[PDB]
Amino acid sequence: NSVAYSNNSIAIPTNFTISVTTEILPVSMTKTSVDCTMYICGDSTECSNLLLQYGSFCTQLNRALTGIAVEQDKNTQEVFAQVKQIYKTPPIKDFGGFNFSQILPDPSKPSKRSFIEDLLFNKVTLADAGFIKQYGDCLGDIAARDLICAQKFNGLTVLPPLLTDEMIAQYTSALLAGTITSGWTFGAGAALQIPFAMQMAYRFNGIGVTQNVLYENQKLIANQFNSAIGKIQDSLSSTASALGKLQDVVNQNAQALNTLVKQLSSNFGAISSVLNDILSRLDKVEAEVQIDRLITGRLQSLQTYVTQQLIRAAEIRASANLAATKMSECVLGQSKRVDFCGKGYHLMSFPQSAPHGVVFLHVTYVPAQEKNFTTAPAICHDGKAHFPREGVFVSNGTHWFVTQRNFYEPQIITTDNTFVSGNCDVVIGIVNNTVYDPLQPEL
Amino acid sequence: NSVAYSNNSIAIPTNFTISVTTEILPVSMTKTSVDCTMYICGDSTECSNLLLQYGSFCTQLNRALTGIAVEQDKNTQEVFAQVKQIYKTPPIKDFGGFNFSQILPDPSKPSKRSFIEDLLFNKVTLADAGFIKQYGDCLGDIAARDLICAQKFNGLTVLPPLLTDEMIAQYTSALLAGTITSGWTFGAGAALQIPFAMQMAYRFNGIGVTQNVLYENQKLIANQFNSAIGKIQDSLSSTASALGKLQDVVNQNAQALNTLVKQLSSNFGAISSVLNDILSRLDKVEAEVQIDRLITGRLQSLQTYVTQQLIRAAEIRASANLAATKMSECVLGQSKRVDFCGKGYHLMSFPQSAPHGVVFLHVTYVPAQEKNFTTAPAICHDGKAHFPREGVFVSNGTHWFVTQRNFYEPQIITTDNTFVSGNCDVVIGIVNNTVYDPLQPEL
Amino acid sequence: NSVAYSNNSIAIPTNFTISVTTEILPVSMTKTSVDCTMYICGDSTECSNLLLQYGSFCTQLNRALTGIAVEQDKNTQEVFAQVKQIYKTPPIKDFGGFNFSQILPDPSKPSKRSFIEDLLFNKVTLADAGFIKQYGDCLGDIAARDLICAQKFNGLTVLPPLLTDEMIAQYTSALLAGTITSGWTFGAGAALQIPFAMQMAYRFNGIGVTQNVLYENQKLIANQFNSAIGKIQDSLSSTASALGKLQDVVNQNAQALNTLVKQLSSNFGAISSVLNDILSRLDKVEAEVQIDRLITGRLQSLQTYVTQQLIRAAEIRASANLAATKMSECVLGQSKRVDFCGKGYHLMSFPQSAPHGVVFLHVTYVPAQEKNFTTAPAICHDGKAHFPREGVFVSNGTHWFVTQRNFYEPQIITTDNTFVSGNCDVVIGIVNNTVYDPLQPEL
Ligand SMILES: *[C@@H]1O[C@H](CO)[C@@H](O)[C@H](O)[C@H]1NC(C)=O
Ligand SMILES: *[C@@H]1O[C@H](CO)[C@@H](O)[C@H](O)[C@H]1NC(C)=O
Ligand SMILES: *[C@@H]1O[C@H](CO)[C@@H](O)[C@H](O)[C@H]1NC(C)=O
Ligand SMILES: *[C@@H]1O[C@H](CO)[C@@H](O)[C@H](O)[C@H]1NC(C)=O
Ligand SMILES: *[C@@H]1O[C@H](CO)[C@@H](O)[C@H](O)[C@H]1NC(C)=O
Ligand SMILES: *[C@@H]1O[C@H](CO)[C@@H](O)[C@H](O)[C@H]1NC(C)=O
Ligand SMILES: *[C@@H]1O[C@H](CO)[C@@H](O)[C@H](O)[C@H]1NC(C)=O
Ligand SMILES: *[C@@H]1O[C@H](CO)[C@@H](O)[C@H](O)[C@H]1NC(C)=O
Ligand SMILES: *[C@@H]1O[C@H](CO)[C@@H](O)[C@H](O)[C@H]1NC(C)=O
Ligand SMILES: *[C@@H]1O[C@H](CO)[C@@H](O)[C@H](O)[C@H]1NC(C)=O
Ligand SMILES: *[C@@H]1O[C@H](CO)[C@@H](O)[C@H](O)[C@H]1NC(C)=O
Ligand SMILES: *[C@@H]1O[C@H](CO)[C@@H](O)[C@H](O)[C@H]1NC(C)=O
Ligand SMILES: *[C@@H]1O[C@H](CO)[C@@H](O)[C@H](O)[C@H]1NC(C)=O
Ligand SMILES: *[C@@H]1O[C@H](CO)[C@@H](O)[C@H](O)[C@H]1NC(C)=O
Ligand SMILES: *[C@@H]1O[C@H](CO)[C@@H](O)[C@H](O)[C@H]1NC(C)=O
Ligand SMILES: *[C@@H]1O[C@H](CO)[C@@H](O)[C@H](O)[C@H]1NC(C)=O
Ligand SMILES: *[C@@H]1O[C@H](CO)[C@@H](O)[C@H](O)[C@H]1NC(C)=O
Ligand SMILES: *[C@@H]1O[C@H](CO)[C@@H](O)[C@H](O)[C@H]1NC(C)=O
Repeated sequence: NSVAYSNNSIAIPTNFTISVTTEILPVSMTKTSVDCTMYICGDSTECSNLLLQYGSFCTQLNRALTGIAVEQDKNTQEVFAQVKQIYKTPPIKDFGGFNFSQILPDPSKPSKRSFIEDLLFNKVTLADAGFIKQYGDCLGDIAARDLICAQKFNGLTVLPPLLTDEMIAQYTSALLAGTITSGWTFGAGAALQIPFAMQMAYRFNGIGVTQNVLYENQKLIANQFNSAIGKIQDSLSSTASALGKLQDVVNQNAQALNTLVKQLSSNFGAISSVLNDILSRLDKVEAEVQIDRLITGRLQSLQTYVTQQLIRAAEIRASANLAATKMSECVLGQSKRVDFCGKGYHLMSFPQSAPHGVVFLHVTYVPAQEKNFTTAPAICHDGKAHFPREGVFVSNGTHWFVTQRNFYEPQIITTDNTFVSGNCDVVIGIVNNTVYDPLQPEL
Repeated sequence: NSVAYSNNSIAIPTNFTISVTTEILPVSMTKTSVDCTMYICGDSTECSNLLLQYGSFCTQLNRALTGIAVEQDKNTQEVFAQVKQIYKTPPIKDFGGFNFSQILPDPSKPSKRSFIEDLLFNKVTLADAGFIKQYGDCLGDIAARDLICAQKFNGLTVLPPLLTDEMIAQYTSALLAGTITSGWTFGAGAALQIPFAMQMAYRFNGIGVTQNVLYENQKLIANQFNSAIGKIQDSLSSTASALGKLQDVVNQNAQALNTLVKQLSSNFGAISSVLNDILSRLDKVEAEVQIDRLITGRLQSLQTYVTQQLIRAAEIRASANLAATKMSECVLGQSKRVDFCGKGYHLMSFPQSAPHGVVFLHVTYVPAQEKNFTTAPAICHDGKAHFPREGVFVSNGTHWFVTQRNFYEPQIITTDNTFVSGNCDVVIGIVNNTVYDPLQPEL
Repeated sequence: NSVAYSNNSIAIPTNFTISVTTEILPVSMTKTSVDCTMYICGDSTECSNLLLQYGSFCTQLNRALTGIAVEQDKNTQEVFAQVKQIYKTPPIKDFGGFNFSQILPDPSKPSKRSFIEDLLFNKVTLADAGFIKQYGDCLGDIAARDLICAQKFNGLTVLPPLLTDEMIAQYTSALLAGTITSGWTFGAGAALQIPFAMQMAYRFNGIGVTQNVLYENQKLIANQFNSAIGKIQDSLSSTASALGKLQDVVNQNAQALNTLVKQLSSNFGAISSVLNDILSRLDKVEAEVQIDRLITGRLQSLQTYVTQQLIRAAEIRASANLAATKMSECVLGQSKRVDFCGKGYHLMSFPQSAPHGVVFLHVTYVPAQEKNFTTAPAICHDGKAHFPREGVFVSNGTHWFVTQRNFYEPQIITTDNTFVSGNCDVVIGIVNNTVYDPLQPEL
């Protein structure tokens, strides 16, 4: 506000020089297209395959670059469909049909008491009726010690049936003596044959008791052998049956184990195949995500490029409007605007064609020599502050004149050159001068 | 079209007032940079690590914000490479080397017929030659019942060798009687010794047949014992061999089962490790995708911000062009345009520097009091419709004058103030007036 | 440069025609909002659920479309949080507690030497004392061949106790003869009883040796039976113990196998559940990535649409500024610009309201008939090259005049109509003419 009355210097030209100026204004823009495939993906196959799933955004970008507005609507052309091509998992069978059999888990608690008394079947054979060590040592080699040292039993008298040479000789001699005395004696002289019959009966009783002992021993051996053979047969049959049952159980367990091994191999193969497929899918997904990240980054870069191109197109349309108005105001007319039809005061302009632009040949005159003059916003001649019309107030140091800003022509301040505006109070900046008015035409 | 002759009121100013106006026009813009790391990721490490894979789009955004165009080319700087750091799967071994052995699967069908006839080896011993219950009950205690009740055989006569006291006494008495009668009789009186020899021979035959029976029984027992012992030895050896084979089979199966358990533990550990790695990778991928979604959203927001900044830069360049033309038309000249160098009719302007802008001090005069006047597009003075040049037609109610739109100065309609245009037929809006032309200069 | 003096033709109008022109200039824009949910997702639920994770970018887009700048700050509203809702893996138990027992793995190497000598326990019974085939064939049916063919032993004489009818008859006859001769002879006539006692003693010795052989055979059978029964009992007990131990081992192995099968089923079920969950998560991630790709593409399309809308808003603001300056220069004043307030030289303009725009009714006069004239940049009248001010130099073929570019009025070239500029050397294009200056006012 205070700079209004600061009597700033105004440059008023004095001389001019004709100058020719050439100006180029862009009107149209070269049609720029964008190939998103080559921009986002540089000679990459998987990149293009993944970009094919991003949609038809490149078509919208190209239509926006050509000058066609992008439509705002719903998804009547793009579908988020899925096919679910996932494979079915191989059947991992359950291990429930494997029943390993035992031998005697719980057979109603039989508890069979065998009680094999095979050791108790021993033959404790009874001895003989004697005459084994007593008679054998008492007789010796003397036949006279046969009758006087004859062994006996608990209620009988026994003698061994083994005779000797001297024994039978003495027996024959006694028999002959008895037979001789029987034919010559009437009393008891024939008693010599009594000991013969006595020892004969004793040997008979000995043979009988030995035969009885042997028969009892044979009966004992027979019954003991029968019982032992029966028990051995029973034990062997039971052992064979138990061994057969155990062998059947072992064979069943072995078959079940073979089947289990086969099913286990099948299940492990299925699990391995599933794991391999899962790992392949994981690797594919990781690679696809790592590619999509860079795809998104390059899409942001391409969107920035498209924004730049659209802003450039808008600026070129503005420059085309400027070229049209410059044509209308410089070629079809003489503009009074300063530094519009070139640089200076316009005289005449000529248009020239150009690729994507218009060339203007501006013929104007520039101020050769300029002089600074002290100016004021208004003067005051006894009130009624006057401001200049079609020109500015110019002072050379002592006098004030009115002239236009293009050329210096000092003219006296008259009423026909200025306009009154109120009084000299509101107008900031007041100088006192005299407004003459001759109005005297000559000739 | 019909509004042309609607005699619309035009505001013609009458008085003016000097006014000073200040205008600020932006020329340059403060250099704005974008830090994508801090904008997309607010103090987040994994966000920045994932953004590092999106590429160098931030460089292109900053270059676009600085005024450098984004290049449209292929991918000569970004590669979609991969290293495939996936680990190798632990070997899940197959269960094919486990062959559980059986005992007798198919040994060419031996079918060994044992036929153990151990029960048939019983000793059915034959009885004696009698004299066990018949002779024992017939004899009793009377020696006279020995010869008259003597038992016999099928073709012989047998007697037990067991004698008695009265029996041997009677035998001795008969022998003595026979020996006595032999020495006194010449005929058959010596027949008393016949029954003695008869019973002696009978006892001898009895001893012989008992010895034969015992010998046959001993032979039977011997052969039966030999056969039974042979069969028992065979059965025991076969049972021991079968038990040893079964024990070897069980031991082999147990070793195979231990090996199977070890291999099964190894395979399950490998599968568990693979599953843990797969789960970790899945969690990582899910987290990365969830982060990348918000990263893409914030990238869209940042792209919108960059678009706004670029449009603001374009508008500021347009405002700089406007400031340049305003400088040229207001400071270097006095513009005749209304409300361009401020607000009103321009007199003088002064430039002032400012940060990122130019300040203009416009000195102009605004219309103080305005008056509405009825105007017409053209008049008609006996044909040859006249339209005003350097001014408009203004009527105060009865008379029509010519004046400029900035100040009210009624002037008479003359030929030097108007221009003829055809006739009064095509021009829409026709009023009849008189175009005077004194052309009389005084003094 | 060379086209300046090319005497190009300038079109100077001669007649005019009043024309009314209507112009529409957009000022404001209809408030456009963007619904990202319906644009990116067309009637899709999972698409909207996934877009909800992209953030509040739609709010920023709408605020930018409304005219509010997008803020550039850190992430004080969006968090990249995670909850880690991953399930815990079912415990895959290890197979370490399964200890399959053997029978005799390494029991300090007992190596028990059984050495069952059951075959060596045979009864090789000794024969009798003869008289089985020799005496039986030598005796026959003649009692006389009994004493003369009597068998003997190695040191004794034995005879079988089996007599015959003729044998006992001859014995009785010899005994009777001896008893008769004993009573009538004094010498050795009683020797007839010697062979009787001899054969009696021989039969006694035979019975004795047969009894001894039978007793020895019974002792042999007894000891052999005892030893064989002991060995058989030992073997049976050992076999039963080994069979019981093997049965216990088989039962333990079967129980361990059942437990192993149960644990294996549990582990396989756990692995199957884990694999199913992993497959479900993989399918979900794949579908989500395939949706996010198209979401990103449509987001790029929407960003392009927003950029277009913002550029249109900027252009509409520029058109509003143009409408304001056209209002100020055509309605509030008469502009001297050609083809600015319509098409032609402006006379008066009238404003009319319109939805989102201002309608201008421009009243102007267009050049009816135009004539081409040869123009020059400057003339030369004895040096001091003159260029026209407020008009251009126009020649009709022989004479040069000064006139304005809007109407054809030939005026004589005077000093008050031209300006001197240096000399006729620098000014490109020089023509020689005469600059008159009458300055003679009449009347
Ligand atoms: C006004 O005039 C004074 C007197 O010489 C001078 O000092 C001052 O600089 C002038 N103001 C301008 C040129 O703005
Ligand atoms: C095996 O079979 C037996 C009888 O056939 C039955 O009692 C048992 O429950 C079964 N065990 C299994 C695991 O099927
Ligand atoms: C007029 O004033 C300007 C203001 O800086 C100055 O640059 C110029 O040299 C001055 N001209 C003369 C002739 O003094
Ligand atoms: C200013 O112009 C007047 C008018 O011609 C003249 O008399 C005077 O000498 C000039 N110079 C000064 C310093 O006043
Ligand atoms: C306003 O204009 C009228 C027109 O004649 C004039 O008489 C009057 O003095 C003016 N007033 C001011 C304050 O300029
Ligand atoms: C102009 O004249 C008035 C009237 O006397 C006076 O008040 C004022 O100070 C004068 N101004 C100048 C600059 O001489
Ligand atoms: C034209 O003049 C008539 C007569 O008073 C008036 O009613 C009408 O409003 C005028 N038309 C305008 C001012 O546009
Ligand atoms: C086991 O071995 C036997 C003979 O050694 C053979 O016949 C059989 O096919 C084998 N079984 C397996 C499953 O290898
Ligand atoms: C001139 O006409 C305009 C049109 O609305 C009106 O606003 C204004 O008040 C009028 N002025 C006079 C002095 O009648
Ligand atoms: C209009 O102007 C004329 C010309 O001076 C004048 O005679 C007349 O009184 C004014 N007013 C009317 C209503 O005509
Ligand atoms: C066209 O201009 C010529 C120039 O003298 C004039 O004679 C003629 O009447 C004009 N015609 C029209 C229709 O304005
Ligand atoms: C002007 O005069 C002509 C010639 O008689 C006549 O036809 C026309 O109606 C008049 N117009 C007016 C507005 O008086
Ligand atoms: C200049 O005048 C010559 C002479 O007729 C003519 O051939 C040439 O075309 C003119 N140059 C123009 C019209 O630019
Ligand atoms: C099984 O147990 C035995 C003794 O109880 C031991 O020596 C052996 O190492 C064990 N084996 C396993 C695999 O635990
Ligand atoms: C004036 O020159 C232009 C330039 O091509 C031409 O189109 C037009 O017809 C010419 N007019 C006359 C009247 O020769
Ligand atoms: C050109 O204008 C002059 C000046 O009136 C005139 O004498 C002449 O006949 C016109 N035509 C030519 C061809 O000079
Ligand atoms: C510059 O202007 C002065 C002002 O009188 C004049 O005398 C001189 O001749 C001019 N010089 C040129 C080269 O125009
Ligand atoms: C103009 O006159 C000068 C002075 O004699 C002469 O040198 C020049 O050639 C003339 N130019 C023309 C176009 O006649």
